[PDB]
Order: sequence, then structure tokens, then C-alpha cells
Amino acid sequence: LKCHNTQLPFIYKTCPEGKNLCFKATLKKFPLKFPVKRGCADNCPKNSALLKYVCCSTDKCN
Amino acid sequence: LKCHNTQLPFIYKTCPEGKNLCFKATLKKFPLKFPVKRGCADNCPKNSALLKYVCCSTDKCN
Repeated sequence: LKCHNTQLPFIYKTCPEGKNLCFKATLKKFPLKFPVKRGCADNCPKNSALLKYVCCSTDKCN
Repeated sequence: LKCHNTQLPFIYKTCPEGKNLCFKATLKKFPLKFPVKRGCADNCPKNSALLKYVCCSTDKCN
């Protein structure tokens, strides 16, 4: 799996063996053009106060 | 985990024991900002020919 791991569109890192989920963190209460976070995950992370998480299981899908 | 499981904004199910992801399938191509499939997921589904899938892990996040 390769995931997007910056805010920008062609930098991606190959995910460690545990990790099988790209996530993308997105500012909840105020709309933004670029994500706040992007990386690999083992378990898809729960939403918090500030940030809204969304995951997928496919190369370069975040 | 309660996920939306229908095409409409309210109806949700209690996800069966051991399905701790909600998913939302959208039409991969066009600007239909509304889901073609939602429900509970064991592992987050891969992208398909025509749908793009997307998972999250809090109640009713999909």
C-alpha cells in the first residue's frame, strides 16, 4: 500500500507491514482546501473534537 | 457502532458484533455527493470498477 502522506498530491510513502489503511484528517468545524493530516493506519482512527477521520484500503486513495 | 445503512440521512443500524467500521460507497466518476451504499464493514472495502469506498470508526460517521 502507498498512501498520500503530506497535504500535497504526489508525495506518498509505502505503508509499513502492520498498516493497511490510509487515512485523511479533515478540519471538522471549518472547511479547508487541503487535509490536516494524511498517512497510514493499522486501525482507522476515531474522530476527535477538531478533526474528522476517513480511511480507505487502496493505494493512493487518501 | 451505529452506521447509516440506507440512501437517506437518518436510518441507521447497530453494527453486528465485530464490524467496527462504517462505510460509504460513492460513484467513482461523477459529482453525486450522496451515497450509493452504506452499512457496516469488517475490513474496509477496496475501490471497485465504479464505486469508491470510504470508512470511518465512530457512530453515524458515514
